[PDB]
Amino acid sequence: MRTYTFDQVEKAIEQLYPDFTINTIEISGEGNDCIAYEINRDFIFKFPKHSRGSTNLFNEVNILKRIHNKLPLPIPEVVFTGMPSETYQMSFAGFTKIKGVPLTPLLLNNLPKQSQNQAAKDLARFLSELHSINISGFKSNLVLDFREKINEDNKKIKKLLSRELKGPQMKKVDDFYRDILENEIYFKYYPCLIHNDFSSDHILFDTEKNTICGIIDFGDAAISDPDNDFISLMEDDEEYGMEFVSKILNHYKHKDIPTVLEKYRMKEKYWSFEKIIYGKEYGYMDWYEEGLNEIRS
Ligand SMILES: OCc1c[nH]c2ncccc12
Repeated sequence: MRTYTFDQVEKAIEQLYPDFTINTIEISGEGNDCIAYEINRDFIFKFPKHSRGSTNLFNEVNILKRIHNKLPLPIPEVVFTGMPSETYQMSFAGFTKIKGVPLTPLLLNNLPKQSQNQAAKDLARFLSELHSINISGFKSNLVLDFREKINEDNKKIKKLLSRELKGPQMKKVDDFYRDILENEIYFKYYPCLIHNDFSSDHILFDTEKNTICGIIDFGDAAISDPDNDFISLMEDDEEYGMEFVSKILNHYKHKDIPTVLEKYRMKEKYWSFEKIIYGKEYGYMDWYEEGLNEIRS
């Protein structure tokens, strides 16, 4: 992990933008890839914390320019970009701030029932449109192969868990990667452009109008299975949960909800392995062990 001071952020922007003057800056938020800074109250700059984040910033920037003005909800416009530096593909990026507040589960369920059905229509229409974006022009770079991803993870996990479990416990992991690979329900879909982190914190809301007013955070945007954008909403408590997602699925006119449920089920179990992989990637030894712990069951 790398760090920035406010002055490092200022002078990093002024190098590439010698006329742009910063009057106010504060930290808007921080996630696993970038720290967000709010500058002159109308712009959000992400600065990457590591080479992986930088590449997700590169891809976000690429995807937003490319889908500019084609979706039925507002999204960030890229107004500033940095450049490669050492082991970062994109040193930073600055987007217009979309106004509003996260559409939390609490905020959503505190809403009159008609505003809830509204919001669920606005989400299906957004996804209906995001998922019918023609992808012929995207580099195959950006097309997530789920087969390869699984085999990539499997080898990393085989390497990692050889130091952490014996024969019997390891068989359970062996069995789980074999079952997934040999079930075509995970690989036989119609790829499209997906947001790929579509959850309550990236759905902005306007309490004065009481309607969704923005989608943010496309850093994970890629070509892939569109069901992923429903699965990321379904977790109860942490997310909207089944009933609300089901309304979205029906405004979208999904013809196979049971298969959405079956990919949520698989993605729920799989989460243990991501925590192990990313836990030992960054240095997050509190999730390496929480991943490790669930797996011994
Ligand atoms: O993901 C960064 C970002 C770009 N535009 C935004 N608008 C509001 C809140 C966050 C953002």
